[PDB]
Amino acid sequence: VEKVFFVTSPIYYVNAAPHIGHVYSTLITDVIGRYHRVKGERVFALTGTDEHGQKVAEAAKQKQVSPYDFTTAVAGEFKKCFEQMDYSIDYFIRTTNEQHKAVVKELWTKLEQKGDIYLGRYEGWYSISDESFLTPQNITDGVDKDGNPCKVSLESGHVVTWVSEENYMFRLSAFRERLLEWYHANPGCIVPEFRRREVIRAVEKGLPDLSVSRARATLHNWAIPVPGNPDHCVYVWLDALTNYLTGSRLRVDESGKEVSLVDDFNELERFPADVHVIGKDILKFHAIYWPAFLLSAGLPLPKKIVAHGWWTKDRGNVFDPVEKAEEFGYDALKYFLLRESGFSDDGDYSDKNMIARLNGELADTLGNLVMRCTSAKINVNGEWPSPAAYTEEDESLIQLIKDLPGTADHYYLIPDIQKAIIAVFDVLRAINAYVTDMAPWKLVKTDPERLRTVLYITLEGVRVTTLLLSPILPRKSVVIFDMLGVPEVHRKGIENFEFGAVPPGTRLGPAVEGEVLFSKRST
Ligand code: MET
Repeated sequence: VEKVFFVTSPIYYVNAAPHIGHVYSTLITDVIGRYHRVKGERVFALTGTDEHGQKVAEAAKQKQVSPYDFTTAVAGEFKKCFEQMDYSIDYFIRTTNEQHKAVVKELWTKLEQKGDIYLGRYEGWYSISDESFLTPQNITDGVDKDGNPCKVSLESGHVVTWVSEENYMFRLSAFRERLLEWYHANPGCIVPEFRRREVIRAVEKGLPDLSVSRARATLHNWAIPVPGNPDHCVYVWLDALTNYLTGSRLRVDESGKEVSLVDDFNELERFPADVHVIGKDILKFHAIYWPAFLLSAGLPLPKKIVAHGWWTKDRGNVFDPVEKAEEFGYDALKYFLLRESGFSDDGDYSDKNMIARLNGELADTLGNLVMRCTSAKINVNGEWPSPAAYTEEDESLIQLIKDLPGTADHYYLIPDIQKAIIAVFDVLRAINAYVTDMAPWKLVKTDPERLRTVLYITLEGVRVTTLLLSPILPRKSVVIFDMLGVPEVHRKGIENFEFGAVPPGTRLGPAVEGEVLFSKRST
């Protein structure tokens, strides 16, 4: 089934200015999207802001300004930030968008018509900061912004409060068995595996029905009214998850503004998401609530949910993304964030370690290799030479390069971006050691014919690795390709994953008096 490859980030609460967590989540979305574009697939990548709810309304209240003005302002900051981060996102959705609201109401009506919504009560704990319902097992003792004793969430340590309200309830309990059938029949649907196991365990234990409306006073009337009942507002999370369906149905102009909402998602061939990128803190909403709603409404389920080790949202200790990018570089910062962390919080995020990787991997491994195989001193004719016969050592390197695209492909599709970067750099380390071994600088004098072969393999190794790194180093890959003089046509497509796609005789790009890809940093 050829559809548009649909990849999403979460939509972020606009209670506060954007920070590194949002940038990280959206980066992963952007990288996956970029990889599928380089394979020559159709891609629609989605991000945005989650604008309704008690959390957000109370934050605007505390800034003494109207929700409308506050949300618009903060949304603007998210956009400026993401533009400044040089992503390639196809659309930025806001839950205040009038077309999104219509989609929420269509979905709600579908659920109601299906018989899965009834009027009941929620009497239990709620976390406003998480907009999450909690059972007594999931709270404990703590302190508020005062220092008075209170109950806090085990999930997140945020203050909880007791809620007793007549609410519309979704019959989530009825979806236990179907969700279980789904997890088992599609064992790649939640990544990484240990989070998939968490979800199954939780659903095995049983599911209560879920409150999908709240009394309007509680939400400071900042939410979507329930269809046919204006005394209730729709649960911010049902509203928010629906952004994925909304975005799948929006025709967007070349300026990035929405211009039209189609009736049927199949018209745009995006829905369901191929990959929802999320943080570990919002797994239940995406892997339990969302599929249950979709099953109720009769919509198709997502293919993969990937939950990274950071928190979607959190917190004298700062790490500004634009500030580190101006200091160290945008591509380098991105590389670091994707290289340092797997599916875990931990990871040395110090300046010390950022410099170690910049200098070690980007400068000494990658950049060193690019300069050497393009240098006037070694590549005396500034072209791709024609290879002479290959030794066994030559072929061992060629084999590594030939296998690399298959290996990196699989990693990108898990998706495990860290493992893909590590694969590419294993191959770059090999290319270096080959070059050390062959000493092509010595060959210019001694064996020009042997140099052709060595030089050709090196150039092609650098081209292939660079192509596979182009989703991670989008600007630098262009600079590298320009230096190698790679024609535009050979800068994407699975055709160009093959060894030898650029023919001998291709001319290198011009140089510049002083010119470094990644310049090293002091300590
Ligand atoms: C449908 S994704 C919603 C994510 C939520 N606004 C958060 O910041 O965690």
